[PDB]
Amino acid sequence: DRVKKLINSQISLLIGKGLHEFDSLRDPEVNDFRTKMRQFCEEAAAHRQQLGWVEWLQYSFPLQLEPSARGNRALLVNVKFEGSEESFTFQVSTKDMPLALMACALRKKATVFRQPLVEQPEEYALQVNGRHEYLYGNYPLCHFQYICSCLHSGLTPHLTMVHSSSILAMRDEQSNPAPSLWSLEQPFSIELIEGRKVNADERMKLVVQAGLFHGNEMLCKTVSSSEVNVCSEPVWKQRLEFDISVCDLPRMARLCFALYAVVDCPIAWANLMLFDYKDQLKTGERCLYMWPSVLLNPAGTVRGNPNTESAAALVIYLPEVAPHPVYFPALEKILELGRHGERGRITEEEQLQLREILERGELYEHEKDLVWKMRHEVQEHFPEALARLLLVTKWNKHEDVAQMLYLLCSWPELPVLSALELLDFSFPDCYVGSFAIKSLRKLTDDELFQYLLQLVQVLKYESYLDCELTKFLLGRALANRKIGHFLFWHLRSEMHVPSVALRFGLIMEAYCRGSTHHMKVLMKQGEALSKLKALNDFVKVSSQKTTKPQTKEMMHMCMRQETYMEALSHLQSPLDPSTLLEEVCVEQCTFMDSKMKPLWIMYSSEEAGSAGNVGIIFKNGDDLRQDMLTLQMIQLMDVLWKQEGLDLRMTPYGCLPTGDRTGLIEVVLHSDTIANIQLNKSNMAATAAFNKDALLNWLKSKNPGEALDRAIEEFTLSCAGYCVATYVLGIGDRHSDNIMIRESGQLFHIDFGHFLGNRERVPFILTYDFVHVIQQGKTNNSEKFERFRGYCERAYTILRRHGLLFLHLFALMRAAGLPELSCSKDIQYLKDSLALGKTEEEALKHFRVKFNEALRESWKTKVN
Ligand SMILES: COc1ncc2cc1NS(=O)(=O)CCN(C)Cc1ccc3c(c1)N2CCO3
Repeated sequence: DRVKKLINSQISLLIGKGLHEFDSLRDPEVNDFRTKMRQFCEEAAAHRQQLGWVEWLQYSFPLQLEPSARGNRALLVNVKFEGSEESFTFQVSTKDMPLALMACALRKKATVFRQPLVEQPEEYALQVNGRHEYLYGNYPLCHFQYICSCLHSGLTPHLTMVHSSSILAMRDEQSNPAPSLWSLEQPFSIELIEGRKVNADERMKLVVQAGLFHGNEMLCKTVSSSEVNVCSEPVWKQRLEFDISVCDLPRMARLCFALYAVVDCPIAWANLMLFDYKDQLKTGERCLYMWPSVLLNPAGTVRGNPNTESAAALVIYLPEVAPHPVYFPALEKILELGRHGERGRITEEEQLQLREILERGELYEHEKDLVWKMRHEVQEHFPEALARLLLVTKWNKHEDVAQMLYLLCSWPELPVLSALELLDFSFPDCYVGSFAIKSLRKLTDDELFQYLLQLVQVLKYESYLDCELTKFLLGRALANRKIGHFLFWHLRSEMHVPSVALRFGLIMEAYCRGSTHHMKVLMKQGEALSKLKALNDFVKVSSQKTTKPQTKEMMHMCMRQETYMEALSHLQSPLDPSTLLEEVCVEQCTFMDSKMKPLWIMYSSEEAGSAGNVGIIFKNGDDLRQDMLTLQMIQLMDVLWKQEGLDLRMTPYGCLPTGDRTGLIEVVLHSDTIANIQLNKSNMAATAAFNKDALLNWLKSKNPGEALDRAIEEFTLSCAGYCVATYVLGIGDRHSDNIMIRESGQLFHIDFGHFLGNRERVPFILTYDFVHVIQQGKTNNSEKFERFRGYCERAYTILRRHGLLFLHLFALMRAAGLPELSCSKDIQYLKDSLALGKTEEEALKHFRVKFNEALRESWKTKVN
C-alpha cells in the first residue's frame, strides 16, 4: 500500500484509462488476465534486476548494427571517460573492435594520470555521447550504425568510456519497488429473442442475418430471421437452426450477427465465440451490444460495444445441449481420434501432380481432395506447404480437424516467413496460432522490431484476452527496452478506439508491472505530448486571428512558461528512445501554414554536440498510420537491399502515431523541398539561368569542388531507391512539395496519404529535373542515365525475391483498418507491381517496359 496505490494511479494516467474501470466490469476473463499477466511480468522484472552488466546493456541499449553485419579504412575517434572534460582523439581502423579502442583509451589515460590502472578493457562499454546508445561486443567498428553514419557524413565519432560499476548503478536505480461435445449430434440452433435501441426508417422491416464462421470461412450457410416491422424494441422470439451438428463446431467457432433494414440498409453487427476462454460451450441468455455498420463481419471483434447507453442490442438464447457443462475436448482426446487414419499410397504420376500444386494459390476441388489425401506426404516432404493443407482441411468436420491437429503436433518448426503467413485471420485455429508463435520464437530482436507493427495488428484478430501472442510480445518487450518502448506506443495510440481499448489497456498495465522505471520514462513522454497538444490548439486559434510572426512570438511565450519548459525538456524521444531531447530551442520552434498548423520543435544537447541537434514535428488533426506503414516498408526495402550489398542512401525517417489523430515525425535537418529549391529565388548561391539548372546549382552551392560528384552519386542512388519504392507501393500524388533533398544530395519522399494506387494503377514515374542532375547537367549522358536504370533494375529484382514477405506483412496490416488497405483488391496492386505470378526474366521485361514508358512521358517535358 501507498507505493502500490501511487503506481496504480500512474498506470491509469499513462494508459489513459483508470484501472478501476477494469474492476467495474466484474469480468472473470479480465480478472484472470490481470492476475496471470501481472505474475508473468513481475517474474520478468525479477529476472532483469539480476542480469549481468553486459546482459543489462543488451536489455537497455540493444546493439544498432548494419543490416550486412547481422547474423581496411582509417578512422578518427574521440573518446572521453565518464564525467571528464578531458578527451583523447586517436586513429583506429574500421576493422578494429570496441575492445581495441578501449584498451587504447586506457593506455592513453594511464600515461596522462601517471599510473598503471587497475581496470582492464573488458570492464567498460562505449556510450555514444549524449545518446542512449552503446558500442560493445566482438563486432568491427564499421558494423555499428553510429560509426557507419559518421563515415558517410565525414563526422568524428564521439564516445564515452563507461565502467561496469556505472552500468550496474543504472540497473540498480531502475529497479521495480521492493515487494462430451463429440456425442452431441443435434443441429446447432439459437433463439433470436429481441432487439433494443434500434434506429431505422419506419417504412422498412428489420432482418437479422446470422452465420457460423471459423475465421472468414463459413461453417455452413447463413440463416435469416423473418421480416418484422421497424421499431425501437423489435421482438422475434424465433429458432434459428444451422446445418452443422453441435459435435462438429470447431474450438474457434464464432457466431456472427447483422441487423439490417429492407424495403438493403445495414444497421448493426455483433459476434461472439461459441466456447468461452475456459473451453466451456456457452449456454443461457446473451445480450449483444452491437457495433454500427458502415453484410456479415466475421473478422470483427467478439466483444460487445462498450457504449451500452446508445448501442442497438440483440438479445439471444444459447440452448442447454446437455444437463452438465460441456467443454471442448482436451489435446489428448483430439490426438487419440486423429492418430487413426490411412496414408496416401498413390501412383508416381499423381505424386508429380501433388509436387506441382504444393510448389505452385487457389486450387480446384479435385486438387483439394488430392492434397488432403496426401497430407502425410505434405508433413514428411513438403512441411513448408502446411498453410495450403490447413486451407483444404474441413474445419466443419471434427474428425478431419482431429486428423489435421495430430499432424500439426508432430510438424517440424517452420521458417519465420511461413510462420507470419499462419498469423493471418485465414488460419483461426488456436493450435495453429500456438504453432505459428512457436516457429516465431527464433525471431531476432531486429526482425521482431521490423515486424512489431504487424504483430500488434494481429492482436485485433484474437478471440481471447489471454493468448500466446500477448505472452510472446510481453516477454520480448520485457527482455528488450526498445521493443517495450514501441509496443507501448503502438498500443497507446489506439486507446481512443473502443474495440481495442480493453485488450490494449490490459497489455500496457501488465507491461508497467514489469517495468516501473520505464512507466515513469513513458509518463515523461506523455506529459510532453499533452503540452504539445495544448500548444498546437493555441496555434490553430491564434493563426486565424493574427499574422504568422505574431502567432510565432506567442507560441514562444507560451513555451517559455515553467510548466512547458519542464514538460518539454529532458526526455527520450517517442520516435527513437536512443535519442535524448534535451534542451528545447524555443527560438528555433515554429509551425507550418497548413490547415492543422503542425509544430516544428527543436532540441539541443551540450553532451551530444552536433548529434544532439534534433527536431520533432507534432501533428494533431492528421492521421499518420499510413505514413508510418509506408516508411516502415521503405526501411524494410533499405535493409533488404543492404543485405545484397546495395546501399541506395534512403531516408526512412521516424513517424509515430501517439494518440487520436496525433503523432510525431522526425525532422530531417539540412533538407529542402524540390518546390522551394525550384522557386529559383534571386540573390541566392543557386539562382539559375534555366529553371532546370536550379537543383544542380543548389547541390553545387552545398557541395563545393570535389564534393559535387559524391552529391550527384547520392542523388542517383536515392532517386533509384525512391523510384522503385514509390512504384512497388503505388505512391501517388507526387509533386515538388512532397519530394525533398538533403544537402548531401539524397532525395527522399514525404506525405504518404495515398498508396497502392489510390483506385487506379500508378505508372512508373521519371522527372526531367532529376534526369538532368543524374546526367551531371548534360543533355546526353547515357553512361550516367543507364547506370541509374541498372540501380532501379537491381533494386526491383531484390524486392521481388522477398515478394512473399511484403505480401504476408501487408495481409497482416488489413487488421489495422486503413481506408486504403481494406480488401484483397488493395493487395492485388502489390501482387502486380512485384509481378509475382511470373519468372525473373518475364518480370524484368515488364519492369523495363514500365520504366521505358516512364522515359517517354519524361521526354514530353525535355522536348520543350
Ligand atoms: C506527413 O507530413 C510530413 N511528413 C514528413 C515531413 C513533414 C511533414 N509535415 S510538415 O512538417 O507539415 C512539412 C514540413 N516541410 C517544411 C518540409 C519538411 C522538412 C523536413 C522534414 C519533413 C518535411 N518531413 C519529415 C522529415 O523532415
